[PDB]
Amino acid sequence: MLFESINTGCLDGNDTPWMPFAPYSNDVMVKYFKIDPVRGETITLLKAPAGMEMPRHHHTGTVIVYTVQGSWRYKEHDWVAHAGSVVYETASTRHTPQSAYAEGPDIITFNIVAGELLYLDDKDNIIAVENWKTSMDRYLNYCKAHGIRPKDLSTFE
Amino acid sequence: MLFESINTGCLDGNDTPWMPFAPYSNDVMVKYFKIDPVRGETITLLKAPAGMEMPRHHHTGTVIVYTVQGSWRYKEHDWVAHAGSVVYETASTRHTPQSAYAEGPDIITFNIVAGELLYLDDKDNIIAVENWKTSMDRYLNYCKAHGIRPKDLSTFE
Amino acid sequence: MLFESINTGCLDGNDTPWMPFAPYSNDVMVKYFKIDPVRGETITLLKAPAGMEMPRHHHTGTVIVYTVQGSWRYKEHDWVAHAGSVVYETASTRHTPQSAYAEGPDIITFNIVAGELLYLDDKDNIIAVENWKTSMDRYLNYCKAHGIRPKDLSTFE
Amino acid sequence: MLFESINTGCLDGNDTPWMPFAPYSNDVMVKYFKIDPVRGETITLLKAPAGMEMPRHHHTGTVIVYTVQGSWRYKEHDWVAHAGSVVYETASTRHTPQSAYAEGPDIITFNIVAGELLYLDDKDNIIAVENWKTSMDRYLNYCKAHGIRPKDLSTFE
Repeated sequence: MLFESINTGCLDGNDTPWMPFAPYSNDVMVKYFKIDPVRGETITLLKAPAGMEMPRHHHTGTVIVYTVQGSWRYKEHDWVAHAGSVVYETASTRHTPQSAYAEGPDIITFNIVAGELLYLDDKDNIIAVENWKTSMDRYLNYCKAHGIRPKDLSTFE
Repeated sequence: MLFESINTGCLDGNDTPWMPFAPYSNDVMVKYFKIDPVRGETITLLKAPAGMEMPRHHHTGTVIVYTVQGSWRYKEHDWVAHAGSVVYETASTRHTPQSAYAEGPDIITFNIVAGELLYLDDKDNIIAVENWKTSMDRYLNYCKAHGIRPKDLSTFE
Repeated sequence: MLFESINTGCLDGNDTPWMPFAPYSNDVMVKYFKIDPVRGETITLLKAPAGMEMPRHHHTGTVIVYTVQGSWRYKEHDWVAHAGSVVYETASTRHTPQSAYAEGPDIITFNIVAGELLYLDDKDNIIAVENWKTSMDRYLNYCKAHGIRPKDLSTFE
Repeated sequence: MLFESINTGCLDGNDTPWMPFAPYSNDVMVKYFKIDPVRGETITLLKAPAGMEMPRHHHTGTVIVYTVQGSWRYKEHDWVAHAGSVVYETASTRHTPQSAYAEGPDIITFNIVAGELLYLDDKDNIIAVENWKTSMDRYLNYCKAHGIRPKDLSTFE
């Protein structure tokens, strides 16, 4: 019976490792806090160095982004998200995230992503897909590669 | 200011038309009740004749299915959903819906779909995508084709 | 590890019992399909005889109501929900549901309720609260009272 | 037609004011980023000075808390949330938030609260309720009190 085990949890910053966004990039780091397989939701911190244009992605659900530090923007919009701002991406929209400056502080963002991230080509083809399964595979692959007993980010406990 | 206009609404069965799932099928009918563009959620009735195997789809979010009448199942699972049952599909999973019998009552289902439906080939390629945008395009295209003043399924009012 | 057990499930109409909405009413019946303790969501069928005014309730989240049969309405609104209609109640609103006629078919409704139902007095005081915990208590109390092995409505499997 | 206006938005830290959590406290500050009246969801930054025990509250939905700075905890749990941690509160649970130390850095937290916050007495009575309506009233009352043209936190645009 699952409800007997469900309760308010807390995962401290240094109880989940920072890890490279493999096999695509070694500079973009990610830290997984929650990976909900029922609704397909992930809660993460995402570190990225300055002056980096990232791939255009089509996202199926919503994305809440709180900028911890640094500045960034989408090539498709005329605004810049600074530290202390909140960006709310809506369903079935396309975005090309990138750094707001060629050099400066690294971009750290707290993200709550619902649904899958479908990465695209210039010719508009779907090349890669990131979801809770790919998030979990990466989290468990890094843990098993190192000597880290992995935590259950799937449950709410 | 949007909250001033937000309130509990009601769309009666004969205030939204039954329409073919164009341009793919003329036999599978759909009725749109809500098309949320923020979270990418649609509420619909979906009519389908007996003995029809539908395309395999990968779904990015959740799907709550209440069977109004008829019986159906997924080729990937060993159970059959009858009238009065509730099926709860979870994020990033693949399913091939089909009729539970070659002949009998038409399958009517009340569906609450969160996210996009990525239709696939036997070779596993993404061929078609259904989302709130494609749902809205179809709803507005049928209304404009006929003499129907379309309703705002985007707002909650 | 929870994600290893998460999958698309199906609960048939006669695999969850119809039960009175105890200890408040013996005429209003409820059937529980899902009782999510993480987000506080319940999926149910709710049967009610004609000509019955129910208590006014304040609801904290949303409610999607599909009318399977019968007709009903809220005293606070000028519309009537008939069979085949969809009603979408929005957050922090107050409603007094009641039958659209003094005599006629029993009202059966498919409901997806997110959050708690705070029942109120004429003097506007909170008297009763219905949530996933009270839903689960009732489901498990009826099952234990009878000889029914209860199902895990808490998990998505 | 609402979907025509829906798009990815961004509210910068200094485009929404820090304001006291009136009429209850002048020391606890709040900053509103989003106030969704459909699902009853609010996105906020919440500043609180060290060594402050806050009222016990029962919450109807979920709460995602990212600690920007400082340390805090719930009296009902044995863990402490530090800067860089993520706390996920689940539906229909009771918590007494408080500072992890009598003196030290002020507690700043990024919160995503779904549903209402029902504040309680020692005798367990519901005394106060905070929701999107009370959040909006406070946001609009402070703006009108000062010479601030208020932003539409209700829409996703």
